[PDB]
Amino acid sequence: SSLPSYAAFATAQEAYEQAVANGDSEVVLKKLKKSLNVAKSEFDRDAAMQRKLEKMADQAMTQMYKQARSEDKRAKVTSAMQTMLFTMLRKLDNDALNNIINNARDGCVPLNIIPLTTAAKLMVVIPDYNTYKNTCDGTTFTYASALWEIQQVVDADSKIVQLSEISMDNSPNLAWPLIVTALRA
Amino acid sequence: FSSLPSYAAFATAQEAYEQAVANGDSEVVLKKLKKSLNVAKSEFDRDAAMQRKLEKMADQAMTQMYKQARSEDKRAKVTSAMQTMLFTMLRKLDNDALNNIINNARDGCVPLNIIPLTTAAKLMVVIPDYNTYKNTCDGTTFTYASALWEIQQVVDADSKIVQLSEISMDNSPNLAWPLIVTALRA
Amino acid sequence: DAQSFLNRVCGVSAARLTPCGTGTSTDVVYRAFDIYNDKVAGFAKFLKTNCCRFQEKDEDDNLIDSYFVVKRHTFSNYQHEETIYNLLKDCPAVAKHDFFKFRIDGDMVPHISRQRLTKYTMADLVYALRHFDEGNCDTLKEILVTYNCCDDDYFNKKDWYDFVENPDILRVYANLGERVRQALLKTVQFCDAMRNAGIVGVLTLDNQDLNGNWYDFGDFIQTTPGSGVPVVDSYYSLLMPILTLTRALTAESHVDTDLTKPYIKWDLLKYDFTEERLKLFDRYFKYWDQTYHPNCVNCLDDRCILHCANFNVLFSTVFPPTSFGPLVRKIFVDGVPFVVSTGYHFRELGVVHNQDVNLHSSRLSFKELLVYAADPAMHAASGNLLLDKRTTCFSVAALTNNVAFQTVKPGNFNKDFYDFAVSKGFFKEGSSVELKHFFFAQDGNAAISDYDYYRYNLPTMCDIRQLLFVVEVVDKYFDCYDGGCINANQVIVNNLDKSAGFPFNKWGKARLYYDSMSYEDQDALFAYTKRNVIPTITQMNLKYAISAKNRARTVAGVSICSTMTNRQFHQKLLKSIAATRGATVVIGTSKFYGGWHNMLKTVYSDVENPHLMGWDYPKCDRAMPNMLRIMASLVLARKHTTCCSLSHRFYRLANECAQVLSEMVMCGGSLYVKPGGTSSGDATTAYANSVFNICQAVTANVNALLSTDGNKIADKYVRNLQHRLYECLYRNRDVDTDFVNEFYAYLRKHFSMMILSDDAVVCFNSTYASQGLVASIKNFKSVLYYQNNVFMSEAKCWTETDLTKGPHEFCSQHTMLVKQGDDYVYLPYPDPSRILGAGCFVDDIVKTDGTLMIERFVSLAIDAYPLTKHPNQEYADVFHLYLQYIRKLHDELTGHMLDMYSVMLTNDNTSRYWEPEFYEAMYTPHT
Amino acid sequence: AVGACVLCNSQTSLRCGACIRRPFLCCKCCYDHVISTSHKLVLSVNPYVCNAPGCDVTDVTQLYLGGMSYYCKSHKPPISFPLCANGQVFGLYKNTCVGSDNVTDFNAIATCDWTNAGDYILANTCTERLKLFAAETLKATEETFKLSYGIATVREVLSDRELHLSWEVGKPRPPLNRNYVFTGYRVTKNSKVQIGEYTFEKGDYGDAVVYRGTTTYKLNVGDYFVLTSHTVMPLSAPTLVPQEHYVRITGLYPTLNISDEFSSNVANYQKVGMQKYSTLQGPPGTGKSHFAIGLALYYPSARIVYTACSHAAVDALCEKALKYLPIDKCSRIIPARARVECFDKFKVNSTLEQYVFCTVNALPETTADIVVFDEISMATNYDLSVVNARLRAKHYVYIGDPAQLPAPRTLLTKGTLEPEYFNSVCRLMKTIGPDMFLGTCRRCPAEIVDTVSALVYDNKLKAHKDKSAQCFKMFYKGVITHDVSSAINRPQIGVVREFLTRNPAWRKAVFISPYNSQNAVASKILGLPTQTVDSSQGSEYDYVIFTQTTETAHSCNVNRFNVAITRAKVGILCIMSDRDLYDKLQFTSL
Amino acid sequence: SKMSDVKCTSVVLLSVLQQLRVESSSKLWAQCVQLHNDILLAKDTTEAFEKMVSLLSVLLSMQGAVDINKLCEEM
RNA sequence: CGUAGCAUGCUACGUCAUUCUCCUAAGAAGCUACCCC
RNA sequence: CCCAUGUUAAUAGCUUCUUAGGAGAAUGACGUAGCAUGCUACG
Ligand SMILES: [Zn+2]
Ligand SMILES: [Zn+2]
Ligand SMILES: [Zn+2]
Ligand SMILES: [Zn+2]
Ligand SMILES: [Zn+2]
Repeated sequence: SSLPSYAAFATAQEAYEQAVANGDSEVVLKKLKKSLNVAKSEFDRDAAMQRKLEKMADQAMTQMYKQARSEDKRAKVTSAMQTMLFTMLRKLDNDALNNIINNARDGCVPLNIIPLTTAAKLMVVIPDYNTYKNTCDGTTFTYASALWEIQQVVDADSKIVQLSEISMDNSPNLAWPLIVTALRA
Repeated sequence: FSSLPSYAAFATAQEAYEQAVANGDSEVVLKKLKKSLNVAKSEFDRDAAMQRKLEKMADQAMTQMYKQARSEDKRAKVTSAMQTMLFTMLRKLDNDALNNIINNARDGCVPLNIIPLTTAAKLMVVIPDYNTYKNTCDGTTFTYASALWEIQQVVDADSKIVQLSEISMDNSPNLAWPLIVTALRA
Repeated sequence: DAQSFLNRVCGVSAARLTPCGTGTSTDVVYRAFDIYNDKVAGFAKFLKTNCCRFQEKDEDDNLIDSYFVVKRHTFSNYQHEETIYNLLKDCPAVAKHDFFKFRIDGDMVPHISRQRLTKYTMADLVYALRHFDEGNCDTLKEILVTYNCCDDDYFNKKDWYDFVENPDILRVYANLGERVRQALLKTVQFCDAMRNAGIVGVLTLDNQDLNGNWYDFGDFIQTTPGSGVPVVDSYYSLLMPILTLTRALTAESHVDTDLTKPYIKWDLLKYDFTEERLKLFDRYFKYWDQTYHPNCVNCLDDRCILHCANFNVLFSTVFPPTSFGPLVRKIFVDGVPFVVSTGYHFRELGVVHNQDVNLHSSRLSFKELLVYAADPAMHAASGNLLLDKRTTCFSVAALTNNVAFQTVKPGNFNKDFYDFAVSKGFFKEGSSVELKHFFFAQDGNAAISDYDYYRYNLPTMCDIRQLLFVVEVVDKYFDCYDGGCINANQVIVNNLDKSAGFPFNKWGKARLYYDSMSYEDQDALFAYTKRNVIPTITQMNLKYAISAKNRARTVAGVSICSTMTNRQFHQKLLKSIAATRGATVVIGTSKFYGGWHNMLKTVYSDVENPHLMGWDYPKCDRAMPNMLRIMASLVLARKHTTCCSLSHRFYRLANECAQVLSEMVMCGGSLYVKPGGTSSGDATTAYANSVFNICQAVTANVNALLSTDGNKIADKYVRNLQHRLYECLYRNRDVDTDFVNEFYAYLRKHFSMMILSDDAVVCFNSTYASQGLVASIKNFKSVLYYQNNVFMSEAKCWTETDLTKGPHEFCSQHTMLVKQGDDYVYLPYPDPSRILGAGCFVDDIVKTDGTLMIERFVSLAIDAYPLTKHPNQEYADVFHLYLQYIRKLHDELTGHMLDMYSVMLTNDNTSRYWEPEFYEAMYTPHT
Repeated sequence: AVGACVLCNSQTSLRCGACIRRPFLCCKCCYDHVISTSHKLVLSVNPYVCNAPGCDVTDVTQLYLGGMSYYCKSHKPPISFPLCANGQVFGLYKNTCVGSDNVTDFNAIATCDWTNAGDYILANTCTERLKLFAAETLKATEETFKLSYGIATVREVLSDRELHLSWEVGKPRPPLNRNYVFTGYRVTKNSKVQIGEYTFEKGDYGDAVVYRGTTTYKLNVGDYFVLTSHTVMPLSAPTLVPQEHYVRITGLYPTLNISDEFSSNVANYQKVGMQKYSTLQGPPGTGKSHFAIGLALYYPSARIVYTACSHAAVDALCEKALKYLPIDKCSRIIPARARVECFDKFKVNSTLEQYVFCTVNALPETTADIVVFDEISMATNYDLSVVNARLRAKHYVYIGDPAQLPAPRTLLTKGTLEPEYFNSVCRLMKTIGPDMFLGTCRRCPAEIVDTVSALVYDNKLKAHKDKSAQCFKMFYKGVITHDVSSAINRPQIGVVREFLTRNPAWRKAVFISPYNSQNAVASKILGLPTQTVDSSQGSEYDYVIFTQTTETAHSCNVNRFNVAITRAKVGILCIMSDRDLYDKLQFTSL
Repeated sequence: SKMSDVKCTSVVLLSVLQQLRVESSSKLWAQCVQLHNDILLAKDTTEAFEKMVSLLSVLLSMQGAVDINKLCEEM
């Protein structure tokens, strides 16, 4: 294992190999055998101590690794979950989830849970005449890849407006985050 | 275990052997010194093993005592906590009505299920919807357990207070419904 | 002719009669006899052919429910019954007979015409309510309709017979109340008019028409007047499960016992109802032979505790429910007043008082402090009154100042593994392996909309002359084990870092209380619970673990002052059950290392024509009646014939029944009263459930063997077995251990069983169970209907006609006969979707990491190895998916641990967890 | 525990523990930091000390790792390897650490103790991580400078209203003011625990304090008072968010016909809406703090957080907003301690309200829609990083002038700091130009604003006014008394009192004095409302009385006196101890 | 393979909503849990998506808890 | 040839060092049954 | 030569790792006995 005890073991083993090549002696051969054995015992004690140290320095490598990674994983979880969620939502590529996401990136958020049953109520803000021009048309409202009929369009002052004030020229006269309250159709 | 005299004997036998090697001592001196070195070395190694055994046993006993001291301290800490809890729950008792009803019993024993019903000064009614609210505690002074309770607070599921005029059949959906209404005996 | 006969049957009570049958001949009817003679014994449906029953129609030609049975028999029986009727004439509970001799064809036959009997005699009601079968119940629908309980549209409902899917059925059955109770009262008139007239007879059930009258005096020998004796051993003991199914003792709750009167107003502070219980017993069950001590602390042994306990579980449905529970008393400690519980008053074992009450004490040790901090006397007495309208259960108090709502957050997601799974071709459309086991979330009020399921626990008066034999057979099933009290220093706690009850979890885990108390004051506590009662709050908390259906799973954590003593009491028995291999209760037999094959080959203990069968108790831990839990805790406490006296084996039963059966559940910041049923959190729950399961199986066997047609049983040994089983049930009062041994040998030769707490597999002889001599499924449905009080639909109990396929599902692991080595073994394989659902959905965001948990996918692959031998392919791919994922996990682990440090692990031995030899070695019988 | 290097953001687990802030450092960067400076102590997951029974060598150019421990040369294992080698120091992630060339700036920031002027000019021009580390290290140095302060105790208790003092000999005396709170103890052989937090304010007569505090517990002889520092939490957010010129107004919706006063600020409002953050610069009293409220009134639907570094500035912004905004949608946030009183007119401490007003060091973790940071000449990079970390908004405004008085900078005692090194925003304004610039003094009379246009500006500021005949200067000397570094001048207050009843129209003339003790002791003499020049930024007063209390290098600075004089709405009386300042401006002789 | 990708995305989405401290609004957490449990049991893809839309609308409803413009911009 | 002294080789027992196996106890991490299908 | 600040049960089975103890086996060093052999001396 390349330590001085192994150097002594190696030179003693070479001497014993030379003796085996000769192989005609008893007393000096036995003395060489004893020297090889005692050097081997010393080397094996050193190797046992080093191997115990080397397998003790793995219960402090694995433990440190799975403490560092655990403390990294449970401290970065408010962001890992959100990045994972939007990765998966981009993976689904559904026509509805993508539509409500691509609207909610442009201010057009919904102010309550989007309903399911027909003729149920949804209140969604609209931040511009551009987003009102895309989603709305006449008394129809294309949101979450479904058509809704508009009940009310209340501006930021909570004063009800009609769907004829909202024109290209007459756009900037209102308080723009219009809450549109619509029913599912 | 170098402190024991066996280590000194092993060291001086090694020193004698090294002196024999350096001075080129004869076979008789070498064999005598080697025999002495062998017996001294074996005795020192046995002594070192015994020292390891004794030191490990002492460390085991020290850890045993420094764990039992922690255990015996935790015993006193939890005993203090239990005594504090018992005496606070004692001082919270409505110690007049309880005494009256207990001394009103034949042997001093009353079932536990009638200890709140006839002594507790506060009543928490938990209501799951509106029909139950209308049926059990309509108005401001309902009647439960043959006593006249008066409503003093109505908190909703997420612990927000609610004024008793917001609870109506046309405002029922807009609440968080399990409605803990806290009332007092009157 | 057939008109003079009708004119004679009309008699003096001029009633218009339409003849059932035809033409002065007998009418053959399928009735429900309770019969015992030399030929046949049992309680079964026979076919009676000696009754020319007419029907009485009132004005407007409506057929009212009142018949004229005209039983004809030998002349000797006619004369004997004439004298007996002339002795019992005056009492009201004797249907008016009319004896007349009529020329039938060429000679005079003597007829004994009863007058105005109802159609279905009482045994028919009891039979059709005990031996229910949803396909063939026409003698129960007709009884319910004809006594104005339900109006014949009730039976068009989807599940009208269920107790779990239709609780309103109870309101139907209760409408028979004052028709059964009156029956009971009329019996106590008859018995009196029997004893005062000197007649010795057997009161069978099938001689009482549903009005109450009695009409059969065949085998009534007569003796010196005023010294007769009526035998009601087998009358009050078949009618007993009907006295709380149909709630026949609620009219005893109204003042003057009239259903029109208002409720009675018992005093609030009245806890000793012993005189009232004795009054009820001497009014209804007067001529019941055995004694009856209302407070079971006076009882003789564990067979006079079942008897009096089952009586009290009926007599305690008329006393107010706000008078049970602990009995507090104001004591003084160093001149300051505590209120502590000095007893209990349970509806089953009466009133129990403590014998160690130390008023005017000075200090408090650790034992006394623990006892006073555990029991709910202080906690209820120092908390504000609560009225919870969300639950039909009681509501003792509210400890905090605001009710706490607990949610169950959704599980995490192991997206690395899910992307790996969809890489290897899983989770396609049409795959036989699909994600079904998810991590479900829960609303705010879940823990209190699940505790509400204890509304399924009705007070059931289990039959008592048959429970006192089923307990003997069950005890024979439990005869190989040894048990007893162990000293404090021999208790072995598996896990010590588990929370301890309500009042102790604010300060530490169970380790704190198992380390703080020395052995002396941990053994003084146990020698204290053997001489008085420690009531105990038990917390009810939601479990956060993978599942397959929405309903929240609440587990009950019992206080350390209860577990710390139940361990000492029950541990020798509970660690000799879990260390004996080859018995009925297979708990502690490993499914690895060829242990599933050994289970499945010690089930087939030489039964002639095997058919495997498995039932499933619905709401097992919430609908188990109180009496069966007491019987389970009395069979688990029969080993103490030397270590404990009798008054030490009664206060242990009272402590188990106060800390487990009927406790105070702390259910989200409020103390409710738990009506009954086992709380799966104490020391003896798997084993107590095993005892109860064996009790239901043996009860189904007894019912199936008794309720056969008697003379259709060709095997002249089994017929004698039935004829002696009835005798040892009802006509015998002490144990008959030779016959109990014989019947248990019959059971283990023809109904070999394998029990894991409710998971049963039975290897019943199929020829016998086809004849009816061994309980098939339908008998288990009936037994669960009248004893466990739930209906077990036949779509959740399986029957395997083959044996080279093993049990369909035991311990939630299917079984497959695979070829291993050179023989054939039964490998148990799990649901191949649960393994995926437990790989993808971990319950802690650190387990999402992957490379940390290789020693978790190793365990999952070990559990999912038997899938590779499945004949399907999408099942056999789950194991190889786990192997390839462990390989990827270790590759990226070494990548990260080489980037982090600069040298890889040296002594690394993870190269055997991704090769199938290691997993295959775990299903081979060597070790 | 691992982290990111400061100079290169690589992964690492080495903390150069000799530095005050204990920063993380990669392998190569730590090697360059220890090869150059005198910092030799590198705490890994376990500290790099010679793990011998007894041995104290902590340098990490010597220690060699052997077995599982680090040993010096005198106890080195027979088999081992040196740590500081191959151009690296052996820590975790030894092979994926890309070095950085900014090691010299890191050395200059970590080594210096913030006493030389060039330390600030270097700590405010480097990269973002170095800017954050420099600000964090300076705050840590300032807070640990309170560890060098003294300890008070009691010999006798005069009353429950006034307490006697006994300072511990051998430590400097902590000055008596609002900031330096005290905590009680009783270490007489038992109970070495805290009892409560009090505060000191010196009485007029003798050497005693009319103490106040959270509680009113009686101070026994064993009890005594010590001061402490809360913490220096590490900042993480960048000093300035990356500017991004949007195409159109996004996130803010304008209004029709805003008003009559703000009609000249619509262009600036739309410029603020266009960009991400914006910078406004103007001479004092020129609508800078009012243009922010006009922006709030021009974006009614936008949730706005106003914030300032001090309390008087945010309170003045509060009162002006209340004079211009509805109190239905308005709030204010105060701290739990609140060593100074607050503006209790809004519905105090409601975060969810649309218009949240606050101090930088007390902001909540919240979103907004546009946050107006006022007085960016009174904030260091710690304040900007806190306002960029705690709250997040779609539009930032930074409104203030470089030439005002800077942050106090306690640690600095040599040289004078140029304005363009005050903080990052002042650098952005004085180098590349402010985004908006409005100069016409709508505040001060033409006399004093004409005077202050000649001293601290290049005679360019103009105002719409004329001489108000209420601008007086009184030449005096005063006897200087230097108590606790909070200077007090005796006859200035007497002169004011003798010439206060001469003109009873100055009854509410707010008193401005550079030192806090003059302010505190002048309350019982004159009775006028009063404030300090450092907190004088933001508010406006009708008649002002500004006194150069003691002629030192403090009050001789032109910026402090300029900020003092440009607070006078209609009247100003200034008493000067400087010979030049009495003739530096141009007033009536008086 | 898109039916069993709405059962997992819904788990991640409800975990996100729970991390946004939506537990402390009982009337809203009841609806979020109901939509989660009804997504995980629905065997029809259209029903699962129409409940996933309503579950996501809770996340988009809260104005500035998540930062939707930054999150989606990583495309 | 016995005995004494010394030396060499061989068997039994004991001390120590190393390796391997098995078991017994204690501690920590994880999974499954349990739970509803 | 001084001035701003604080937002979650019981029981059972199994896998992996660590420590301690015991036993066994193998090798080596050493010690003490017993057996054989070789040399010198006295008798
Ligand atoms: Zn009895
Ligand atoms: Zn016992
Ligand atoms: Zn350094
Ligand atoms: Zn670096
Ligand atoms: Zn050293």
